[PDB]
Order: sequence, then C-alpha cells, then structure tokens
Amino acid sequence: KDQGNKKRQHGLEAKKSHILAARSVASIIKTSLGPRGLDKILISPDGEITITNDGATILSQMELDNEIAKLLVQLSKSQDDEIGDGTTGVVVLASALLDQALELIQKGIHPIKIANGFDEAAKLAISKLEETCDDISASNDELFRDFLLRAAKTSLGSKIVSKDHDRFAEMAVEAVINVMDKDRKDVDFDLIKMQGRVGGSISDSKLINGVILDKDFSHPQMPKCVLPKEGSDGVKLAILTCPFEPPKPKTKHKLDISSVEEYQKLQTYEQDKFKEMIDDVKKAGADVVICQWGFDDEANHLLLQNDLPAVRWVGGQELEHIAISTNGRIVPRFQDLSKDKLGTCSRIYEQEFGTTKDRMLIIEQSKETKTVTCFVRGSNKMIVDEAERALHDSLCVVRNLVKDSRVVYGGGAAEVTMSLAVSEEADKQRGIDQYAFRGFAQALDTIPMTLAENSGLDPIGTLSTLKSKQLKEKISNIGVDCLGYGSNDMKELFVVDPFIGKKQQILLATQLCRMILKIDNVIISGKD
Amino acid sequence: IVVLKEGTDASQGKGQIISNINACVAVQEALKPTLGPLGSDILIVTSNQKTTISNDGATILKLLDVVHPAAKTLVDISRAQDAEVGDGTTSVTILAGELMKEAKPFLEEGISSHLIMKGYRKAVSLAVEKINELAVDITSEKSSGRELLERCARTAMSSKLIHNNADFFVKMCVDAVLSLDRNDLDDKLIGIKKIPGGAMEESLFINGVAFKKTFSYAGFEQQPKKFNNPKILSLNVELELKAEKDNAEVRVEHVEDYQAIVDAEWQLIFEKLRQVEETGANIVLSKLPIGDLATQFFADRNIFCAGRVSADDMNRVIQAVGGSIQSTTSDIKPEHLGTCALFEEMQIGSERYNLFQGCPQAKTCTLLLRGGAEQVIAEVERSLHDAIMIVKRALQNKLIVAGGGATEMEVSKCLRDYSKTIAGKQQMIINAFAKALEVIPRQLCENAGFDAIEILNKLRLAHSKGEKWYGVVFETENIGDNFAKFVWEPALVKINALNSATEATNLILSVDETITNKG
Repeated sequence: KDQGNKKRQHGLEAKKSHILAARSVASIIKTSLGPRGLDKILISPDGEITITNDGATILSQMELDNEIAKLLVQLSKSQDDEIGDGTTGVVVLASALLDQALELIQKGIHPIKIANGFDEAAKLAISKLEETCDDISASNDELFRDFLLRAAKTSLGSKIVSKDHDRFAEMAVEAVINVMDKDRKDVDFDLIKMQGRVGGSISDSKLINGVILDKDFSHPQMPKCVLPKEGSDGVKLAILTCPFEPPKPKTKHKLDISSVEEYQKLQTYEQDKFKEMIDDVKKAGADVVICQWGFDDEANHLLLQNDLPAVRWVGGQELEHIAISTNGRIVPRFQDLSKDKLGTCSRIYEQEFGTTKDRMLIIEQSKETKTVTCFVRGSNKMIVDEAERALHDSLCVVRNLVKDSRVVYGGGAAEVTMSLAVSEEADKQRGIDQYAFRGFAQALDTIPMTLAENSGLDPIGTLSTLKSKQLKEKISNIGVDCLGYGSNDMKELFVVDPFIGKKQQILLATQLCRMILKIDNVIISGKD
Repeated sequence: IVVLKEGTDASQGKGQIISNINACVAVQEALKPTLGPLGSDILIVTSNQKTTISNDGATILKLLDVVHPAAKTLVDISRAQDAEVGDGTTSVTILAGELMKEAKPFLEEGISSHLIMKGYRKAVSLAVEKINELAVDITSEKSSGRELLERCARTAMSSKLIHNNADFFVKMCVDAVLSLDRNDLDDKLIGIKKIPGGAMEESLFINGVAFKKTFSYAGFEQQPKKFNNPKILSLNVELELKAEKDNAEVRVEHVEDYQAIVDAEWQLIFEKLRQVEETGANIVLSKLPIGDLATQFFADRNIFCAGRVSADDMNRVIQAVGGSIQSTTSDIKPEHLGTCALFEEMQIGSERYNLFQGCPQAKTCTLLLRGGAEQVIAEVERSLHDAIMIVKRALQNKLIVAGGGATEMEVSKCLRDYSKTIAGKQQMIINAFAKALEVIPRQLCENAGFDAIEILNKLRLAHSKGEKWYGVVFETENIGDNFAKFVWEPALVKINALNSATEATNLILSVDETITNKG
C-alpha cells in the first residue's frame, strides 16, 4: 500500500551513502570533543536559546530523520547510563571505523570480513590495555582520596567550575562516600539528588546531607531552629498529603450564611478542628508538621503557643525524598499517625543565604544516610545547569573508580598505545585482518588528532610526537597538550579515565560499526 | 469521445509479464542479504514510525506492504511458508524469484510460459522424490538424547558473539525445549526477557513466568519479596486512594462533613480493599495501577502487590499457576487463586524483576538473558530463536536432510541428468530449474563473505564425485560434509519450499494482464 514515499538503498550506492551520512553527523560533534572543545547554540522548540558543549544535550536536541544517525543516538543513549562522559568520544571513534571501512569497501573487501576484522581488533587492544593499567585503591585509602579528589579537578577544568573547582571536587568525593558502603562498594547515582536554583554564585554552593524544601516556615514568629525536645530521639517530623487546617472542597464552596448565628457556629467547628489536629501531633510525638498544602493563619497562631513549627506547601515528590532520608512514610490522614511512620531526623532549621530573600530550610541527619542532596547555585540559569551537570559527570567518574580500581590515563594516551600495539601485530596476522587492523589503528588515531585540532595544535605533528616518546623511551601514558603543561605527560598532570570506561567505549563503538555494516538494505516509508 | 476503461489503468502483452519479472527481482534483491544465519540484516521503517531490523523473511515482507500485485503474491506465499512450516520464508521467495529470472530469456526466445510452468511441475515432482531418498530417519541411532539436542544447537550458535559462552547457552536452550511437552512445542510458550547489564554467562533459566515489575509507587522497604507458597490473586479494578478518572460533586457546609466526604472516598475504596485481605492472598496482580493506599494496607498484612502489569505477561501467569482473572474483589472464588514453588524479586541488572518459579501447572516458561548492552542481547535472543527452531524441529521431525548447500546441490545434480532423457523445450526448462537451484548455495557464500566463484565451483566438483552430502562450511571457508558438521533441516521444509516457490512462480507466470480499478 502507498507505493509512493518509499525509497530503497541497496548494494553499491547504499554503502557509500551510509558512511558519508554518518560522517556528516559525526563531524558535528568532532570539534566538540575535548576539554578545549567548541560550544554550540541549541534552540528549543519553544524558542529558548542555550549554549553548551555537552554531547548528550546536543545529540538529544538535534532532531534528525536519518536512521543510521538514530543508531548513533542509541549508541550515546546506552553509554550515557553506563558512563555518560564518553558520548562525543564513542561516535567519533565509531565513525572513524566507518571511514576506514569505506576505504576497505573500495578495495573489494566484503563488509562481513570488515566486521569480523574489527571484532578481533578490539579483543587484541583490550588485552594490551589490561597489561598496562594501574591500580589506585590497591595502595592506600588516603592516597586513594588524594587521586580521587584530583581526578574530579581534571574533569571540572573544562567548565565554568574551573574557578571554584576545588570546592566542587570535594563535593563529588563526600557525596559518594555517604551513599556507598565499605563492604558493598556499590555507588548509585539515584542515591545522590542533584538540585540547583538560579541566583548567587558557584562559590555559595554547599553540600548538605538531607533535603531542602525552600520554605520560610510559614510564619515569622516560629523559631528558626527545632530542638531535640527534652531527651527525645532526634527530631520527629510528619509526612502527609493533607494540609493542617480545616479541609476545603475541591469542587465548589458557596457556603450560605443566613445570619450571625451561622457564622459563630463555624467558629466552633474551625476551633475544635484545631484541637483534634494538634492532639494527633502530641500523641504521635512529632515536632515539625510537613504537609502538601498550605496552612491557615489562625492555625499557625495556636502552633506558636504549643511550640510546634510547621512547614506548608511541600511537593509530593519532595515528601518522598524526606521518607528516604529520615526513614519515614507518607501518611494519608491525621488519624493514621504513628511513631513508626514519622520521619526521624537530627534537626530542622531555616538557613539564610547572604542577603538573598530565599531563606530555604535544611533537614539534617548526623549519620550516614541512603540519600544526599547536592546544593548548586550560579549567577545564571545556564551556569547552574552547567555546574550541576559537571558535578554529575564527576560523580559518574567516582562511581567507576570505586567499582573498578584499574585505571589508565585516557586523554591522548590510550588511542596511541592501542594503535602502536595493533600496528605491530597486524603483520603477524597475514590476511584480511591485516587491512582491518591497520585501519583500526588509524581509526584510533582520529581521537588524539581531534583533540589536537581542538587545542590549536598540529594533529599530525602532535600524534607522532606522542608516538616517538612512547617508542624510543618506553610504553607509557603521554597525552595531548589540550589542558597545558610543561610537557605532554598525563601522569603528573593527573588526567585519568576509568579502565572499565575505556573498555566499554572501544566496545560499543566497534559493536555499532558492525551493526551499520550489518545493514545491506535500507527501506524507509512515509508518514501516513 | 468514448473510452473503454473510463480511466482505469490496464496493461497487457509480453511487457506486462516483463513488468512482473522486474517486480520479482526487486523483492528477491531485497531478501538476498537476509538469506542464511550469517546473512545481513535489512533496515525497514514502517509508516507506523517503528524502526525494525530483522533477517526473518516473514517479518520483513509483512512490514514492507508492497502494493504491487505480482510482488504481493510473493508476500502471500511467504505467509504460507510461515504457516505450513514457519521457517525458511527468506529462501522460498528468493528461489521463486530466481525461477522468474531464468524464465526471462525463454520469454524473449518465444517460448510460451505454460510450457515453462509445466516443466517446473515435472521438475519438482522429481525433486520431491529425491528429497524422500535424502530423508534420513534417525532417533537413537549413533546419538543419545543429550548429544542430539546439544550438538545441533552448537552449530546454530556457531559463528556468533556467543561462540565462547555457547556452552552455557546450549544448556539453557535445551532445557527450555525440554521444559515443554514434546508432543506440542510452541515458540510462543518459551518466554524471553532481556536484562540490561551484567555478564552474559550469568543468565538464568526460570521454570515459571517473570515480568518487568513496572510498579512505580512508593511504600518500599515493606511487602516482603520472598514467599514460599504465595497465593496469587489476579485483579482488575483500581484500589488507589485518589482515583484515576471519575469524580463527584458534593456540597457540604460543615467542617466535620469535609472530613466525612474524604473518609467516604476512603471508605468506598477501603471496602473493596479489605475484601482483598478477606481472600487471604499473598500476591495481588492487576493490569491497572495499585495505589499508595492499597500497597500500604497490603504492607501491614505482608501482602505483595504489583500494578500496571502487561496483558501479555498476565496471560502467561494464567498459563503458569492455573489461575483466573476476577473483575471485582467480592465474588473471588478459590479456584481462581494460584501458587508457585518459589517467589523472589531479583535485582539483577540494577532493576527489580518479579518471577514465578517452580509451577507444576505451567505450560509456559521464561528465559532471562544478560549482557553488556541491550543491542547485543537482542542479537543473542535472535541467535537463540534460530537455535530453538532447530532443537524444536529435531524432536518434532525425525526425518532430516543435510542442509547448508548439501541437499540443494543433490536436487540440482540429478535433475541435470534427468533432463538428458527428456528432449524438446522441456530439456532447457529443467536445466534452467536446476540452474535456478544454484542461487541458494551462492547467496549463502556471498552473504557470509565467502567467494562465490571458487567455493561453488569446488562444491560442484567433489559433489559430482559420488558423495551427495557435501555442503558449505559456514565456520571455516571450504567445502565439506554438513552431515558431520550437523547442519540439519527436516525434509518437510525442502518439500514445502519447492512446492510453494513453484506455486507462486506458476501464479505469476500465468498473468498476462494486470487490471487495476481506481476509486
């Protein structure tokens, strides 16, 4: 049905069109790969203009109908959950394999031999990196956090974070330690809440264990702090979806008052409702009343006499975040209150930030929790989102450093060492693999040359300079000068990447390259 | 002034037959890379905006929706290949289309297509007789029950990313087929769930049914996930506190009435909610979401519940514990309940997965797959589907013929000798049929990267030397016996393929004119 709007690419002219189409999409993010990489202007469909170099944002913001490029988006989508920092690196590496595959197609080599060639090329390169990798936590705990803190300072140098980066690097270390255990060694990013607001600067961004609801405590006379309440256990709070007040109808009000008598009768119903609600707080032994909806002013006046500070208008998702930190529960109604359902924390207070009129609140713990909240600020919207995602990128690095102690220095060093080892073993294979392994080493050289092009250096001269230093002297990690130093060594410069991160980057890149060559026919229909 | 068609396009003559030939080549050319286990995959974008990539000829031709009548016939005969057999839908269309290509020079010479179609019917009649001679009955002969299932599954899994882990995957593949009654085997009864993350060798086989655990609602750290003999209750309606859709308009002027209508909305829900406990079931499953109030009330009584379960998974739960779905909470009968041997919620893949295990009444199963990427696991699942069909048809059909080019050459070999005794146009037609049978072993070498000129010619040599079983080795390029390499297909596939391909060929060659009415 509907013969029209159906195109078919098959055989000869299909293989050339697939590589050039993936090259055009890759050439977009090539210049954006590096610490010195170039930004891009992205316009949302609503008309908002944003400027960022993040590959996960650029590939998601770009709307394309190319099915081969959609596989590139799925490539960066799966690795973003696993790593997140290899978004722009895996596509350029995969397209470099495609550019070398197109050259092999012109030589008369079948795509199946090319796919099997890149498969044995990855297995050989992984074994070479497995011998040259080093360990950190295998030495000392204080030395681990030393390399851990300085590793976050490296990944934060490509962002506006670079000024205050010493502070945000300590945040990435402390936030992970609290959400991880020594025996479990499991780091989960869901246990770290990333939150930020506009205003202030990046110097005012702190790291607090707890949640912040951004509330003034509903009334000025209420105290700015909450006491332990005379030898009680921590501070008990209530998480409820109903406000503290006489409840209101959600359809229509239209209350008819005939005379003064009916108005005085509602005063008793409103007053007696206050006593029924406060008694439920005293019997449950709760201090702060946190609810989803606002509170009555007359109800807050009785809370001043009973020494019961209250918090109103807290979102449903915000109520669940307190139950994770304070080990509480969401209670539907006032009569369901119990000591086991109340969140137990150390204290609650309203923390003032400079002269800013925000005046948020902080719920604390003083023991290791199952969740943390990273507090982020910035002088502008894009500054807040950049500092928040840059810190999240460091959290993904720390997660890989704890999960796998094997580490390598990845900038400009790995692709050269991988290329030098495969190029020497290419002559011993003696077959179709010799052309596949030679092109595999040349495709690996695209990444360090791309970094040299983004740093303002000769991609040909710098690449060979890194090779001669790793041959005439010894095999080690010597990378590109992008960040800058007196020399090109990545060791003393403290530029490190996870070994499990470099292995998954060269894997998924080779995997999709075989999947693109796996497609010998493309049939795309229209939109009915 | 007068017109015969009133503007309804109709074309006839020998050019219409040539137009039917070009349509068969276009359909064949698309399915050529998809032939064989190592064949390439096709990229198809449906008008539904769902991008799919598969090498199975059935799914391919169903999603293309070719409007051309002569090309649609090749799609209709492929659905018959999926019905009578279910495997080989790619080769039946390529072979039928190759008969159209070999009949093209006969049309230019002036040879009528009816003598061409009659020549194929005599060639297939002799071809099916040779397949019966190539049919080898084997059950316990020189093979055991375990070696017959394992050694045949290793070949289908060979030359794949699972080649190194194939030892573990054959065990779960053989146990999956043996987990079902050997009298009736259905691929739909074997469930497969993809688990993102984890090592490929750590995959587990579940005797019961498992699902995604889509429950998004809070109330965690309760409702224990490990039960011994849980009572499974299938539910329909919605137990959440604040409902999904409907509402009501209530006007009350009193404060105690404000709390009353809120408790009234609670009491109406808690009524049917408490009836769930009165049944006394540990597992509560529903295709509709189970709210916070319901999962909290189930937590106090230690009842586990999962909401928004897919309908395809709930149907397997019925086939597992032998339960039944009840609409309300009132009339629930005891026979609608079910129980497994063990219930556990696994965190495998950094994701929670509910699973039923040890169901004696289960007519279906579930096999979990793990791996480093979702796209790699999908290739493992499809390479497993090709392995399941070989293991399944091995028990269902004890008459096998050597595949991978073996049988295709022997059928083409003898028909060249049978054509020597027949004189006239039927001699060149049978020779064209035997030449048309050479496309199957050809495309197998071209799709796998092997040289079609050397391997096919060397295959025509040793096969002509008196050994009928020589096939094409898909692992290391060379000619060899597939009976030793254990590339096996039942005789019903080769018979139904030659019958269906020639039938569709005879239907297209018999069309002189295509009349298409517009409106």
